[PDB]
Amino acid sequence: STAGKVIKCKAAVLWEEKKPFSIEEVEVAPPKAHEVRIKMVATGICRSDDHVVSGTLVTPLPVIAGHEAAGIVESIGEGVTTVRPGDKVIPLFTPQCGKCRVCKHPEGNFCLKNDLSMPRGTMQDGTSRFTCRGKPIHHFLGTSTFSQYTVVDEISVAKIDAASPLEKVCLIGCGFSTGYGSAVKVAKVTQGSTCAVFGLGGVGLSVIMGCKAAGAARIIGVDINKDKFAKAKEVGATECVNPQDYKKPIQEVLTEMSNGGVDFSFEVIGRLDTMVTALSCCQEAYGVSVIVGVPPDSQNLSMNPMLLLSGRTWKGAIFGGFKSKDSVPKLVADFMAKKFALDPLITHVLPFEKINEGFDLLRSGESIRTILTF
Amino acid sequence: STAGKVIKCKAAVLWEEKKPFSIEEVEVAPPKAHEVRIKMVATGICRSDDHVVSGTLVTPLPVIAGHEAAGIVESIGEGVTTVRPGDKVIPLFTPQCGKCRVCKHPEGNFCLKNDLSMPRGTMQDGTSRFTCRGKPIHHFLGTSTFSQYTVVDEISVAKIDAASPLEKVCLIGCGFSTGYGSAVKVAKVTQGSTCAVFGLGGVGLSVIMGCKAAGAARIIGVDINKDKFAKAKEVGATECVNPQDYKKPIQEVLTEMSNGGVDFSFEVIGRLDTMVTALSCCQEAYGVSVIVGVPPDSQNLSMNPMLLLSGRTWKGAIFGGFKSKDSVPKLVADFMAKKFALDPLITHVLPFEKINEGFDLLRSGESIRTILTF
Ligand SMILES: NC(=O)C1=CN([C@@H]2O[C@H](COP(=O)(O)OP(=O)(O)OC[C@H]3O[C@@H](n4cnc5c(N)ncnc54)[C@H](O)[C@@H]3O)[C@@H](O)[C@H]2O)C=CC1
Ligand SMILES: NC(=O)C1=CN([C@@H]2O[C@H](COP(=O)(O)OP(=O)(O)OC[C@H]3O[C@@H](n4cnc5c(N)ncnc54)[C@H](O)[C@@H]3O)[C@@H](O)[C@H]2O)C=CC1
Ligand SMILES: Cc1ccc(CO)cc1
Ligand SMILES: Cc1ccc(CO)cc1
Ligand SMILES: [Zn+2]
Ligand SMILES: [Zn+2]
Ligand SMILES: [Zn+2]
Ligand SMILES: [Zn+2]
Repeated sequence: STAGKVIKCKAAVLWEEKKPFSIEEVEVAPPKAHEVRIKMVATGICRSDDHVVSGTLVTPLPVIAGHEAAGIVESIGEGVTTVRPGDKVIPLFTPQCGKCRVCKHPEGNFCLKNDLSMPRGTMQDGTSRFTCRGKPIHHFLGTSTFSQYTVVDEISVAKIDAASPLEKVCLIGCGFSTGYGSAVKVAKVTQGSTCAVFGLGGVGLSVIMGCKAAGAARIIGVDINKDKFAKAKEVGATECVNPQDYKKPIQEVLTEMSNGGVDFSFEVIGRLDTMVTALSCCQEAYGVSVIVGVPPDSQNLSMNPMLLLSGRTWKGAIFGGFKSKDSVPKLVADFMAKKFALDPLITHVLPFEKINEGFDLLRSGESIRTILTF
Repeated sequence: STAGKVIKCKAAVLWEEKKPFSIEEVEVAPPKAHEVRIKMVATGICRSDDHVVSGTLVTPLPVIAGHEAAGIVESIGEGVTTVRPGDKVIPLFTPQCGKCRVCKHPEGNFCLKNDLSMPRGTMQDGTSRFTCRGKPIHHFLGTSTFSQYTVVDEISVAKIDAASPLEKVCLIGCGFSTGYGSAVKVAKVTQGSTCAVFGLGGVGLSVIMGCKAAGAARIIGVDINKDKFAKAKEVGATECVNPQDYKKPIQEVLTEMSNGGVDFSFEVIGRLDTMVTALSCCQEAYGVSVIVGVPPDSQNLSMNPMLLLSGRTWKGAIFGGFKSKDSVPKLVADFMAKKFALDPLITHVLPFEKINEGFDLLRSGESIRTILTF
């Protein structure tokens, strides 16, 4: 009944940095060729959405943010082949065009059609499908999931299991798949190893889950907020350390605890200092350190390259290293088969209209993931 | 006949930074338990020896430098089981104790008994075997090969093929093995890949040899000294570029030449700027960059961690990642079986007492490796 029509709906518009979202009426254009219009069912609040509000992550404003979500296809544009109206879908903040040199590489997942390197905040055709107060509103990572309806390019959506519980599997759209893959795919954590995970929010907890699945013997969670430790242990942390409790720098503490450095370290915060600390705490000859945290816009870190010359490996990754459109349906199939759990990441559930309370819960330290329901 | 006796011989002593080597009469103590005294046959001049003169590489002075060598065991201390008098041997500037967590790890080669991380310039027991007019002279990297005789710890020497030509296989003690391993073991260059090699000295030429052996399709050599290009192309470079020829940064030139970044890059100079340039020029989703060059003492580089979050891998290694005592004999056996060539690296052969002429040749840019012969 809305097919081929402009939809008027509620969305959370960010007009300026460091301001609350404005819940207001937007107009959502119908999909053009190779585009898909999705009725949102559930969206998580990721720290990367908050980085947009803070200006730590730069993307054009005004914007509809939100990138961790699940919904049901309302309609398809001409030429769409991979989803149909009524399908359950997760939007892909990292697309999979299937055509570019990265998509064709066996170990690449950062498709060259992404809007993350040089954000334009548009559809692939350089235009917006959102109007508010008669003005065009930017898209966010090709997703924009803080709206009752969104329009995505076909390369930025995956069809999932028709019986999927969308109020859980939204997390497969970002935080779970990012942390889990950071361990199983990017670091390739080995059986019997010692891991260190810096940051025990939803992504860091998912890194722990992946380290445990990979059979790590020791998983040391590190967080300045000791209220994060109990859940970190529930999902597999063998020990938790608060840097604030020690006189020595934490890389020194972790190097001692692991009898000369950890096998695998993960930076899951987004601070330059912890990126260098996490590198430093992995064993100097054969340690691996993964950057998962999104750093503050345009800022460089400083480091001593003797950290690498001894033998360390340093790497980072988007979305866990997963090829998004191949991986997300498989991840949902595994979730349905109970190969991993998402409920440990969900601490709060709120209606969409309470999005600003959801951001307050994240900022205060109280939540892991809040799931917003439409 | 000299077993158990002090040996009076000539060595090249570095008394002061930025001064010529001084040929001195030194006394070489007989080897103590688990020590081996070696008569030198040939030693290469590596840019790392020059980094001691320049103060780039800090080690206690006065010192007998030299680390890339081959010779014949003159005598063994109590308990030595791995070499006998008369054996051909290569000193190992990276030891292999076989007992530390690194030596037991399948990948690691930076044995914890090394004198590279915080140089002391001694034997394992904390003393020196060298005196000059009553004054103790420091060891360098547990090798000290700029001497007619040296004493090394048993963990810092490998027995090699009795038939091997010492005037060639001395390069297995450092520059050949470093560059070749960096490519074949550390980076794991793949068939049909595009590689970029920064620095076309003996170590960079050995990285090109390794890239070619691994079946790279394109090997781009980068050097500010265009006299290095002919020999780079002889050992497998498909193209050479001089950053001084271009009115834009070489990382942009190489990204354009490689249609959006190279598979594998190697920094084989020892400059912080080229370390970052080399990382940048590898493809942002799946590229790998290896630091080989020794950085200037205590200096940090600056870099944008978004270079790694996209998917790059950054690593470094000592001695090409080879477990020294295991690998050296097998590299020499491979040379004897014509699996690789060393003559392309050797531009000059001088007697030992002409060491300062050999360093002048390196500094002028004329030579790749000068071999000093005894
Ligand atoms: N690479 C990617 O594809 C993805 C990256 N990210 C990023 O991952 C990071 C984590 O995201 P969430 O888990 O949602 O965030 P979060 O804010 O829930 O978790 C971060 C944790 O770090 C802790 N923390 C803050 N400063 C600390 C310090 N100095 N030392 C130790 N712990 C510290 C906090 O107390 C918090 O528990 C963020 O930077 C986010 O932007 C999120 C998902 C995808
Ligand atoms: N990681 C390890 O185990 C080892 C490290 N090293 C290091 O590897 C490096 C190379 O050693 P060699 O091959 O013996 O030295 P080399 O001096 O023969 O070769 C270096 C080359 O870099 C080029 N160069 C200098 N500045 C440049 C610039 N700005 N841009 C591009 N090219 C530049 C020079 O013209 C020269 O050909 C040194 O830093 C040495 O200390 C050497 C062997 C062991
Ligand atoms: C660079 C970057 C931006 C946003 C996200 C989504 O969490 C990931 C990575
Ligand atoms: C750090 C370092 C010092 C010396 C050598 C020998 O070429 C390699 C690496
Ligand atoms: Zn693609
Ligand atoms: Zn996210
Ligand atoms: Zn060397
Ligand atoms: Zn060892």
